Amino acid sequence: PGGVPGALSNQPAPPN
Amino acid sequence: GVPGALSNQPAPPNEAPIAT
Amino acid sequence: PGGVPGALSNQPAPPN
Amino acid sequence: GGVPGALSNQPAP
Amino acid sequence: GVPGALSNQPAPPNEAPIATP
Amino acid sequence: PGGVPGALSNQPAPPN
Amino acid sequence: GVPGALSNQPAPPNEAPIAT
Amino acid sequence: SSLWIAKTGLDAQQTNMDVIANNLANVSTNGFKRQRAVFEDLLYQTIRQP
Amino acid sequence: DHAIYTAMGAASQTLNQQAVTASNLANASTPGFRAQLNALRAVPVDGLSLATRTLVTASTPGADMTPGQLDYTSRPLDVALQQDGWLVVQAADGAEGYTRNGNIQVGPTGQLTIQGHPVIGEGGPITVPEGSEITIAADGTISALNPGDPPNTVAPVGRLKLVKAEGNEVQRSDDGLFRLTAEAQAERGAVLAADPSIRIMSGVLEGSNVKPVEAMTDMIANARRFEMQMKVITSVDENEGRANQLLS
Amino acid sequence: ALLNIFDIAGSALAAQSKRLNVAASNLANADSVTGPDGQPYRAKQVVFQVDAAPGQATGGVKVASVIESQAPEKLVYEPGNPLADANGYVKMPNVDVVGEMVNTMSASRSYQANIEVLNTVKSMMLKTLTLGQ
Amino acid sequence: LLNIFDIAGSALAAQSKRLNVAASNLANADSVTGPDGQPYRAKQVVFQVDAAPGQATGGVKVASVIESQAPEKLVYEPGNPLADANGYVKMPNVDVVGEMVNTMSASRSYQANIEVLNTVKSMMLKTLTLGQ
Amino acid sequence: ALLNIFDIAGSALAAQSKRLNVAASNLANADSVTGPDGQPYRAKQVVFQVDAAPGQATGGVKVASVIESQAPEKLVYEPGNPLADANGYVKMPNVDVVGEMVNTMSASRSYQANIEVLNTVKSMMLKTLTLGQ
Amino acid sequence: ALLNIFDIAGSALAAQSKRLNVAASNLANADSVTGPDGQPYRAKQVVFQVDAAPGQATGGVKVASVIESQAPEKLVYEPGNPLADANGYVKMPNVDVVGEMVNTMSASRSYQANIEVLNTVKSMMLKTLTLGQ
Repeated sequence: PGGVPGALSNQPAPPN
Repeated sequence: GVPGALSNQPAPPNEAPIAT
Repeated sequence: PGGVPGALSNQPAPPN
Repeated sequence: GGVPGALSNQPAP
Repeated sequence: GVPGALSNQPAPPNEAPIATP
Repeated sequence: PGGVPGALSNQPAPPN
Repeated sequence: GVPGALSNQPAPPNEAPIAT
Repeated sequence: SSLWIAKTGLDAQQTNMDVIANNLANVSTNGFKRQRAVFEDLLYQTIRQP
Repeated sequence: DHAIYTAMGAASQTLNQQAVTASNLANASTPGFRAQLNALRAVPVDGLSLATRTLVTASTPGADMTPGQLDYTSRPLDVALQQDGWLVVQAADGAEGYTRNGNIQVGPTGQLTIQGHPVIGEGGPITVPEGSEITIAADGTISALNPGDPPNTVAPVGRLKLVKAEGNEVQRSDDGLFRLTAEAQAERGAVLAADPSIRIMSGVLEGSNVKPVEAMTDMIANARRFEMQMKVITSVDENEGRANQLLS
Repeated sequence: ALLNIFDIAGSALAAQSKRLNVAASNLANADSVTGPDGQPYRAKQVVFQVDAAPGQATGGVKVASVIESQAPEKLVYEPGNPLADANGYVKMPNVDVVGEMVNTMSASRSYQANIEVLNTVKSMMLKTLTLGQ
Repeated sequence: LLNIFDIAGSALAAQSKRLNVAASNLANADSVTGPDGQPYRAKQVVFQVDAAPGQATGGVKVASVIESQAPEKLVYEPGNPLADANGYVKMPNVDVVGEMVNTMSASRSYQANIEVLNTVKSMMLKTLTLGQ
Repeated sequence: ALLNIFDIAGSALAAQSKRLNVAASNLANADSVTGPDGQPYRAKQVVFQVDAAPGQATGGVKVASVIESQAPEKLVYEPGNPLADANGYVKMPNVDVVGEMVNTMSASRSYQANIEVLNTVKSMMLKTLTLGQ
Repeated sequence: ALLNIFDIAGSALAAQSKRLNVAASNLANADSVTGPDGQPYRAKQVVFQVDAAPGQATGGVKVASVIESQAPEKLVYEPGNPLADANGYVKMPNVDVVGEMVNTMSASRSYQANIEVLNTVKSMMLKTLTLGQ
């Protein structure tokens, strides 16, 4: 589907 | 209710208190 | 019952 | 009435 | 009377002396 | 017959 | 004539000499 | 606004500076009692009660 | 269209916080002063359907009770209290108030005052005999010696009322005096009895306790937050214009 | 019944103009100290109501009355100014400049929206007048 | 092209909601408490495709608003009533740069969608005069 | 003559200009010993009144007159000066420096705020006239 | 009526440009010693007049002349300079630095005001051609 748009998604995150 | 839809009942008065 | 538009009615009012 | 509009001619005539 | 009004008379000259005459 | 504008005519000088 | 008018004759050349 | 508050602060410190300058100018005067300036905050404004 | 009002509330409360900080800084030389704390509370607007708008309200949660630095003045009447200790004065409106200002003065009639407020001792305001030399002991005891009269004629006259109260039990009144909160008044009584465990130093005056580092950091933060809110206001102001002017 | 839009949007335009005028009057007197009667200037604000007579479903908007804003008067310590208090507390208006600027911007935007409504409504009335022709 | 009107309106609503969330987060960068005494946890909208009867392409709907799971910042103020047994007050995890960029991008998307809606409405208006 | 908003904001601009002029004149004469007649310079103050043309509704700002401050004139012991009194104290003006800089800053920011109000209103003014055509 | 405004504002722009050039010339040669001949640099000032070619009193501004100020020439004691007079003094110009910088800034601001006037009236004269069409 989709998730948080903008800053939170286009930022590297720990794998999970 | 889905936002932008139509309902026959009015929305309740909203309030933003500072201290519960 | 309407009221004052804009700044006065969109700032957190006193409790009572 | 008591308040003239912003787009009205100067209340002071 | 009020600053910015209309009058039929020119304003007097703006003299500013340094000493009392 | 207007004179010099600006600095010279806005300084206190004795009449001559 | 007037500083910004129209004339039929070119303006004389202007030169700036160091000393006269 | 905060402009008036800080201007009152500046005026108080200048006053204190003038008091100190007066005290230091009268070092050699015979029988001089030093002047000490104390300050008080003006009325507090309550906007909304707890 | 209503995010402009959220940002405007944030900017106005930033102005209020800056006013509080400037008022605190203006009293860096006020004797026995307690700085006013500031905190931005967040008020979430209730309603439907997706709760997104939360506004900002500035608040002053009590004051700061950290003691300041004591200036040693060779005068017997300037006194300084222990940490979390208060001198009692009769307030402006015939009531009771608490303070840290130990700059006790005397009048021609001999009554003790603080900022013009008479000091309250065991049995009502303390009055010293006219034109006497006064010494204050380390537990509130007051001794008076008449000028030129056997120094063997020094006798105590009264005792100052020194109380103990924390920040939670103390709220600042509009006249600069501190009083009991209602929740503290319900437990500790209307009038606080004297606390005998408090030592008082004579000859030292307590100054203000405003911290310059916190004030400067707060001013920088207020400036930056205000700029961010102005940017939000400007961004909202262009979009609405375009929208209406075009979708008409 | 597209003619009633004329009345609705005209009332809205007049009310928003009055609100903008009141906000500008408050802003221009933020630094005032005295009134015509010697009283300090009190910040004023309009009250918006639905311009609906009893039994009317939905109307435009109307300005009921102009009321003094509820806020503490700004106290200034200047016991040298000829106008003062018992303790030298000059009373200055309680105008919140940010609020007035935001109010001016909001009034202008709502005004422009109502103008667009009026324009498109007039275009539709002309097109309706060109129904069969 | 009325479905285009539905699409553009839903997308305008979604971008306005994101802008409002970002503005509320920016307001509360320094907030220390709420009404209940809990810290303000930054909000984030969730976008989802609104194509319930329109196969895999449709408008965007805001499914929910969720508190961000980034760890709360901690400030050592042992005198604060909200301080725990360790003396740490929880302050929000709002990233200023992220919120500013979110506001700017949401504004640009809002304007793009408005232009799309205007072009579509003009195309419909010209379609209304077919054959004449 | 002027539209109501134009008159209010222009009066605000003129009043702020007068206040700035008074502040500048005070800052210039901070060290003046004598005037043209032999009397010390006295710091000038400008008093803002609300020009409430209607009854208590709105109005711009007017300036009734420029008053002369009543504060203890600064005394400097210079017995050799011809303007020294019997005791020998020449009179220096009561112009405070910090207050005048604060006044200049405040007048400038009020001036700019009123300018922004006029600039904001202007677009709505020009867009009103497209309603008929 | 409105086409004359182009001539008026263009005359104003030319006059302010001339004043700015004179100010720049004064600043450039504040420390100058001699000209092409042996005479010092006398500071220049333009003369503004009201240019009304017809009889209707008012109009634009015109620069009647450029004059050299008759203020006393500064004298510096330099007897080894061949330019010195019998007493060994050299005539250095009487340029008022602060006055000329203020003249530069004021001329710039008046220049922009006339530019804004020209832009506005050009827009109005473009819009009047649309009249009823």
